[PDB]
Parts: sequence; C-alpha cells; structure tokens
Amino acid sequence: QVQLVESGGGVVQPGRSLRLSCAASGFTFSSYTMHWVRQAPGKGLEWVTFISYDGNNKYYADSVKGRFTISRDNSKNTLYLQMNSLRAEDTAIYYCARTGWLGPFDYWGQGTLVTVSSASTKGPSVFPLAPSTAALGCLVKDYFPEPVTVSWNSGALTSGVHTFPAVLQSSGLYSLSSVVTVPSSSLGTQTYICNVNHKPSNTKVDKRVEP
Amino acid sequence: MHVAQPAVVLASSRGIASFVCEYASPGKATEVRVTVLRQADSQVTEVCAATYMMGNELTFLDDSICTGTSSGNQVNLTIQGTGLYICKVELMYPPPYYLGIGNGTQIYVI
Amino acid sequence: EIVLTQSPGTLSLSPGERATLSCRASQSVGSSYLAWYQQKPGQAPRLLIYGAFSRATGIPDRFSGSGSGTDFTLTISRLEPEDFAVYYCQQYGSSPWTFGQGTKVEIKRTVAAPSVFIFPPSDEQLKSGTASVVCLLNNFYPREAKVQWKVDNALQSGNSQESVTEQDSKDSTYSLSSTLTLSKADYEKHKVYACEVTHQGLSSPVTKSFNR
Repeated sequence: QVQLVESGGGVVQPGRSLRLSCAASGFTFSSYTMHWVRQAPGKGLEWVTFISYDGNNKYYADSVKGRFTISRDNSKNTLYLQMNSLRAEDTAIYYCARTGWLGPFDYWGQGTLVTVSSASTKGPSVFPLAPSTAALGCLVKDYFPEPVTVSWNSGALTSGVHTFPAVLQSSGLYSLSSVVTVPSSSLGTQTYICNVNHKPSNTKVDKRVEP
Repeated sequence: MHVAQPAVVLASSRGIASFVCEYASPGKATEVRVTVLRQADSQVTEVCAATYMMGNELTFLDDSICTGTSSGNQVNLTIQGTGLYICKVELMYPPPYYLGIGNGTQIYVI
Repeated sequence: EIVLTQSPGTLSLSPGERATLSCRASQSVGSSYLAWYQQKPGQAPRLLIYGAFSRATGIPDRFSGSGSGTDFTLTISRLEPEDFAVYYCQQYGSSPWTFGQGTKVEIKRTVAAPSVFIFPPSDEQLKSGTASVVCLLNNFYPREAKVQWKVDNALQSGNSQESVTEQDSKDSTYSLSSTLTLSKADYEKHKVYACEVTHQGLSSPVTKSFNR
C-alpha cells in the first residue's frame, strides 16, 4: 500500500530555515518522479517543486526559486525539501506527492504544517462570554501559534457547540471564540466550564462562565 | 505535447513487434526519457524505459524486452514476447518540462 | 504559464442531485493532461479523474469527466453525503504544474434565519486595557450574512473581524462570530453597543444590543 509520510514541520521566524522529509513505502521509489505541493490555510493548492527519478533535473515555482532545494535519496526511500530564507508567505501545509506513470499526482501524504511568523510562543488569555435558549462561550485571545483545542464540561457537552476557526490579528497572534447554546432555564443549575489548551505554550486553562 | 504512434501494429511469428513513436518539442530538449506502458483493465505496467540525450543513441534501462533506435524525433522500438501499448515521452531539460502521451498502439499477433 | 479557472465558486445542491463542475484553461491543453482532485476538510487531496475522462482507482462510477481544449467538466451524477467537499482541477502536461482556485460543493437546505446574540466584554478582560464585544450568529443558511457594528448609534468601520464555522454535518447550517475590539479607554466613552444583522431569512435587520 503506497504510503507517503512527511515530517519536519514547525513554527519559524522569517529568514530562518527548515528541512522537510517525506518517507515513502509500498512502491519502488526510484521509478517515480516526486513533487512538493503546498496549501496556505483557507486557500488552494500551489505546486512548489519537482524532481526527476534519479534527481538529474529539478524545477521550482517562481515564488521559491532560489530559496528551496528539493532532493531525494532513492537508497532510503526518502524525499527532502530544504527551505531557506523563509517568509510569512511560505506559511502553508506542505504535501508530499507522487507522479503517476500517466501524469497526475496519484498519491499524497497527509501533510506537515510550517508556520513562518515573527511572533513568539504565547499562551492565550481566556475570558468568559456571559449570557443575559441562551448562549455562552469563551474568548480565547492573543495566542501563538496554532492550534488550540476547546471542549466544554470536560467533553460531556458537545451538542450545540461551535468552536470558530481562529483569526489572525494585526498583533500577529490568534484569537477565537467557542460558544454553546444552552436552555435558558438551566443557568444557575448547570455549571458551564471551558477547557482550553495550547500545548505550544504548555497552557491549559479551565474557565467557568456564569451569568 | 503531441506524441504520435501507430494505432495498430502486427507482431511477427517470433513474437517481436516494431513501431515508430515520434514526438515534437515546443522548444528543443537535449534530455529526453521515453517510456512504454501497457494498459489493460485501467491498470498500467511498465514495459520498458530509455533515457535519451539527442544524438548519442538511445540507452535503455534493461534490454530484456525493448531494443530501440533513435533518428531525430523518431524512435523505432522493438518489443518481444493483448492490451494497449502507450508511448510516453518526457522532455526533461531545458525548461519547460513537457509530458507527452500517445494515443496508444494495439498489437495483433498473427 | 497555463492558468486554470474553475466555476462556480460554490455549488449549492441537495443529496441525490447532479453536480456539474467547470474547469477552464487559459490555453488549449490535451485531454491526456487534465486531472480532478477531491479534498475534504482537514484531509489531503485525493485523485478522482486523470486524462480528463479516465477515473482513478477506488473512485465510484458516479464521478465522470469530459471536455477537451479549453473547457473541462467534472460530473457527479448523484451526490452522496460524502461527496460534499472541495474539488480542484490541474494541468500536468508541462511545468509549472498549475491548479484551479477550487470549487466548494455545499449541501443546500431550507433557509434558516440566524439566532443573534451579543456578548459584552468581561470585566476580567477590561483589566487588560482592551474590550472585545462578541456577536454570535447561530445556525443560519445560506452562508451569506452581513453584520454591522453600532456604537452609540454610529456605524463602525475597520475595527471588527469575522469567522464562520464549516457547514454543520447534521443540520447543514453555518454559524458566524463577529468580534469588535475597542481599547478600554475608548470602550467606556460610549453606552449603546449594538450588533446589526441582515440575512435572507430576516425580513428586516435584527439588532441585539446592550448598555453598560
């Protein structure tokens, strides 16, 4: 079973470098050309680079020409992507892709995320969105980098839960809200707690939301 | 890029068949790979492959099945030993990269 | 460079209906060099069609493709629930390999008006010097919805951000959260903070508001 597993992603500041790897299994590696394809969050697919069977020829998209170097080691069934002089515009999911013998990209890895930002790791400040069928929630503000995971009442409350996709503020930090629709009568009776966790900053906070 | 190969070819009594697979190039490539695939029931297997720097003779990876000769933009292939045989041409260098896929060749064995 | 072009941006259909997705090339590309891909949220792309017409391994028969030259088509004869995703076309005949913008296939459903909620800033946040007023639009359809902020009855501009969840799996609705960020100083200068919503299911703009 053809398998592509990429690794080496992470968060980095502009101008720094990052090295990605793609481990291939389940097929004769040297018999296929390979690509890296990237996808910025919320946008489409952009081809980045291509490499020959043995590596005799390599091509790159203009946005990476001069900073990215693709290579492969057919002896170890591994593909590489040396990315230098990184810019925030390089923030994306980087997929490892095999070219079929008839042309298309017939197999893709699940992807590895790289984030290029001048910000530094910061835990979120969690504030309650108090009610006044009622609605309540938690505001998870000013954190870097993604992601953060939010649950309610230690996971026992999931119906009517909406955790919104994070938003990138001008500060360079992320912010999101997690809301829950609740029967207006259960307020004061039922206890409502947010379970936020931001592992990059090793921050895990529980915030109780009350009228 | 347009690749031309016969629609049908006849195989000799000794199981060997020969056909010309020609290709044009929008630019002028000096590094070409020619592959021959066999397509039967949607799945494809590799019959043979050869790397070609123009004017230096066609080097085949493994001459167990295919022996071929180059003459400009034409390649006269010979395959020994009943699907669809597709001639594939890759213009590797100089840029741009081009992939060409012929319409396929049927091989009837008298 | 061969520029690909997809249409529509969003397809709104119901399960069982027939989807027709368009891909356009800025110059003629042979049928042997066009492919279609499916991508579900949080998943890697997946090949469906190659060579414009041929179907990838493991792809059900309801997916098919057609067209040559400039205009290509992907057809889903009968939409299944798992078929609602994003679809990308690509040309793979020459470098650079180029993709289309993508086309989203969403489930169409009956119109549903948003239930609007307004959240004042917590005193716990005000201690930090900034005030975030949050407005919630819960379970509405279609995805289009416009919210405008009013501070002391004066429309605001360039000081709020929005966020929309993915289409709900069960009820097929969307939710939206708009956040107005003010400085604590500026926040305590006004009294009426109002969130105004317009949507297809609302005959008149709804306003949810509060005072300090």
